[PDB]
Amino acid sequence: NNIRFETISSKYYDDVIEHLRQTFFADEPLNKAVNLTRPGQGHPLLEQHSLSTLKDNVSIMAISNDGDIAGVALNGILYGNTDIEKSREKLNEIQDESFKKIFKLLYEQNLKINLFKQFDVDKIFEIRILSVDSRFRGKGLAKKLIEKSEELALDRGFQVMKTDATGAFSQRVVSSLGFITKCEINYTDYLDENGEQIFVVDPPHEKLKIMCKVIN
Repeated sequence: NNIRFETISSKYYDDVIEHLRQTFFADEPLNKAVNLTRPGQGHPLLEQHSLSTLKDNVSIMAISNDGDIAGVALNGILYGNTDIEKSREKLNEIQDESFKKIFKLLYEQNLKINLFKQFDVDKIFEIRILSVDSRFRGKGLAKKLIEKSEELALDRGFQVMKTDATGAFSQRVVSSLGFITKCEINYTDYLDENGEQIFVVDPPHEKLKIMCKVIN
């Protein structure tokens, strides 16, 4: 099209969450592996998290001439001084078994690195969701969304960006933009206390990679 990129404001939150319900949530490798939701259905915890993220006012949408959401990068701000009981309490608090499996894997992997210390920063710009509507694929929008995200991050004074990339496509995009893998795990190697694979994921997804880029 003539696609436009904009920071996502509150008037677009509903439109964005609907885009996710329709195009993203059920297709995400881990969500799909544990049958977290169904196409179009959404999920209260996923949506609560996405709304909280949106309110950080650093997310980007690609929007078409007729105002359709072509794609989004939902980005959040992580602080180095955030309490370390925060996550491990919620891990205990969740009633959704499947969601808890996902939360647990991401928490565990994040324990293995400390980017705040590694790069001496008090805040990090986190790419949380990268999503492009099938109608709009092949236009390079995923990569452009991350490029615009970096532009905004730099403008807002960030020096480090981070993403916990669960899928192969987003991994390829961020790799192509200079992100480096700091931590990784193969889904086939991640087993429960009873010995079976916790996430059986569809090809081409193979690994969870925690990836980062120094931008300033």
